[PDB]
Amino acid sequence: MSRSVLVTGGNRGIGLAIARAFADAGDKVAITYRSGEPPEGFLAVKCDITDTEQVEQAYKEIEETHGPVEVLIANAGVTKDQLMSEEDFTSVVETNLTGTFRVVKRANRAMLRAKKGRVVLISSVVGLLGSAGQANYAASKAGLVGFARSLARELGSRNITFNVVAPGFVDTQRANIVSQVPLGRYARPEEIAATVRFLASDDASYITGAVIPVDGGLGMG
Amino acid sequence: MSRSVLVTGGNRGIGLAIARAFADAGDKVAITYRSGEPPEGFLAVKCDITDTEQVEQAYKEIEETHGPVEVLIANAGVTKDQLMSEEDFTSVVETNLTGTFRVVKRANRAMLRAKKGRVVLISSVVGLLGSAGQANYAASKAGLVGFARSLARELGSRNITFNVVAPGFVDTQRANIVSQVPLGRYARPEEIAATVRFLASDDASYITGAVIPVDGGLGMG
Amino acid sequence: MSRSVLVTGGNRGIGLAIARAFADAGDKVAITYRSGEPPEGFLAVKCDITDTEQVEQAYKEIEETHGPVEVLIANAGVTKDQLMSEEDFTSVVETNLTGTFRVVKRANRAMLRAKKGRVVLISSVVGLLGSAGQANYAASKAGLVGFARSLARELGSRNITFNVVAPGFVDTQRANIVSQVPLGRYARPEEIAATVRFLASDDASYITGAVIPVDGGLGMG
Amino acid sequence: MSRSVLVTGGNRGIGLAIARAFADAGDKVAITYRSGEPPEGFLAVKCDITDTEQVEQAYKEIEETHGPVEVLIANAGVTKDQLMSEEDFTSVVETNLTGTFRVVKRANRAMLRAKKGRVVLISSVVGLLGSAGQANYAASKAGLVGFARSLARELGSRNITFNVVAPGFVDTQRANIVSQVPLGRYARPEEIAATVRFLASDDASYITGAVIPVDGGLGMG
Repeated sequence: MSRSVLVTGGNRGIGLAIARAFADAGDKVAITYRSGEPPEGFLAVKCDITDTEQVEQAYKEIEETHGPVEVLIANAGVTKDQLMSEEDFTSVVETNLTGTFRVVKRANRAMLRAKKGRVVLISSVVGLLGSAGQANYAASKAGLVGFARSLARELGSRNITFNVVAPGFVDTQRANIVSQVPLGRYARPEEIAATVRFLASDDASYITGAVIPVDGGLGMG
Repeated sequence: MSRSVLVTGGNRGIGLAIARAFADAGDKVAITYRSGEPPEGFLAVKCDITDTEQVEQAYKEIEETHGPVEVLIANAGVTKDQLMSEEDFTSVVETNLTGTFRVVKRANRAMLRAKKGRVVLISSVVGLLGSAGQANYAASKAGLVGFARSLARELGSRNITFNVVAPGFVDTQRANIVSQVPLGRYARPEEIAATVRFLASDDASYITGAVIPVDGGLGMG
Repeated sequence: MSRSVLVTGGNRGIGLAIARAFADAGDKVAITYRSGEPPEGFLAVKCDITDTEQVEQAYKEIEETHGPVEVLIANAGVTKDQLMSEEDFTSVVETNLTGTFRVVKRANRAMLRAKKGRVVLISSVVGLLGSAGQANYAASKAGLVGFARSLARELGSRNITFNVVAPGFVDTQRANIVSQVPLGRYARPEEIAATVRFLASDDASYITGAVIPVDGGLGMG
Repeated sequence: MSRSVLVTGGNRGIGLAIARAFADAGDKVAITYRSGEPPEGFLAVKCDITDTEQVEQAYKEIEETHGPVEVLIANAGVTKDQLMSEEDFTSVVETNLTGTFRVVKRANRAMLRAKKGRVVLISSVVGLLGSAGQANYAASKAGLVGFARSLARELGSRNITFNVVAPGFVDTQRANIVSQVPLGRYARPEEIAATVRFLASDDASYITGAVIPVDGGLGMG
């Protein structure tokens, strides 16, 4: 019943809402974080996920406590500490992709052996951004989608799915921001978590290489 | 608790599977169908949804019994009976869009008054097609996606969502057809239904203008 | 030096502008047209390109005079005379695709034998449209793009390219229509023609399956 | 007649083919490079384009010799020196975006004053890549496209266009590589340069925010 779930970047914001939703549903939830005191209720591993050896030890620790990760949620969104000019910020965007590659590659090893797995990558929450900021956003998301689709092709018929959830504006002047959202409101973080939970369930077993926008119509056209 | 649900094209295949999933979930489910026999257990109206008068009469009958439609599932996929050269088949593509336009426009009246609604459009199951075949498939699916996105923008902030579920290959020589599907198998119709049920749920309230492929990674790249 | 060029729908507007650009460049240019008067200076065949026999006869006549068609420009855009409710207009969308399928399939015979060809499909000029209107537009354009890509894959390495030019707003109240165009003006028809001429040139030999928007940034995002 | 053109990364490969094509056409061509002896025929400025102050001086030097840049070609493709594991390589991908932002922002200042300009961004040549490599590729391209589209919207009706050229495989085992290319061959670098020249010409004045794939059908679907 209860699964071993890992949410990287699950200490705050949408990452935390996702982590809580899995724990509230009865899964065994671990998270990674860089700094601060982590939220209550989780196996929390302080580490830099850009570092192969730190990721190895994180997974060691998680596998020894919860068993091998069956569901990986890689929250690749821009964190607090990170969010500098937009131009220099692309270096932060690159560090988020690199960490994602490493945690996913490490999780795939055990999922391959189990002949079952769920990998869900979460792009950054949308904010108001200049041209270079919008480029960095587009690059970050396409990187996730490109990675997910490649892994789906590479892994083939091993019952491991790879999907991306793309949040829009999320509630964490308000009228001026929502004026570009057809639904005319901010998302609640729980709305993002519900989609993540759906993709991680047996009901989504035939969905792979997909990007699911949870954005109120914002980016549809 | 139970909602008034309408599935157009709901007497067989994916449409029937969708109707059953909402019935199992405790909703009041009506279907329309063009030909054949109705499934047992459902309020069923035989009609040609390309005819505005027949559409109004089907809705009148259904809603007298179940109340105004709160969830509309327009199964626009090519039907058994339709399944001609491709050049002539463009007329069937035309009529499939026409029918979808008529049933959705009718449903939007009550949904707008209720300030809530769910409209999910289902594209055709994928087949092996030549060039004009693939063109007609691309035209049919894009018509649905364009319709859903335009409606999302037009209805704006009235809590009515419009989404498209795009099935891949669905089980309704086999190993040769599914050699192009990364997950290496056909979808069960119930898998399509599970996604439709999720989109119709309150958990998917912020998803609109979206196309969700349930295709095992077939059309991703 | 001079090639045999055919522009279907080439008696007015963008189609005429395209025919003139190839004529100015020194090509032997034929056109087909459904109704109206033919432009002076061109081999012109009055015919209904949805009728296989009429298409064969138009090509027979044209090629006797100019030699086998080496460049086909299929102007599939909604015509003056076509320009109905949107529900009925889906039949015009159907016939516009049908005509395009017939003229291209006919051209491919000689191009395959020659091991060289250029096929450029032109989508409809953009207008202000409601929901089903936008759907029909999206369906028409996607049909062309799907056709071109399928043909590129099917013909493979025979040096025949298939591309789509997608005009935005074209000059054939004004300030209100072009307030959504980032460049802030209408296209001149000659601007559409210049892109078509480039795609037909030997300089565009490696471009195939592409959709090139000439739209002032209108449909980009 | 003769324009001031700058090709960043124009010292080798496709960048050099583009630079030569503009110089052969009679334009005044400057290039930036990091190391090595630059090719003959160009005003060549050794600099790190990730550095705002080095970019400022580069442009100073170019503007004093050739006059303000009227055409900027930003070759954001992965260079020699750069092309490490795919995972660590995303840092290189981020440095390429940052340099692009800076050179474009600097060129926009003079183009805005001239009320005319051409900005063309060139994505990486395609190679055979693992999952993390394909993600890095997708991120790099989407970053360029996202930047171009944002600038097109931001600049509005100032007659400055922003476009992306996406090369496929370019000629700089061969049968196994080309087996995924519909046209069944590598591009010649001159084919990429010809498209760049077209976008930079007055004939492409209504094309902006567009991505033009020069890939033989490779990435069309």
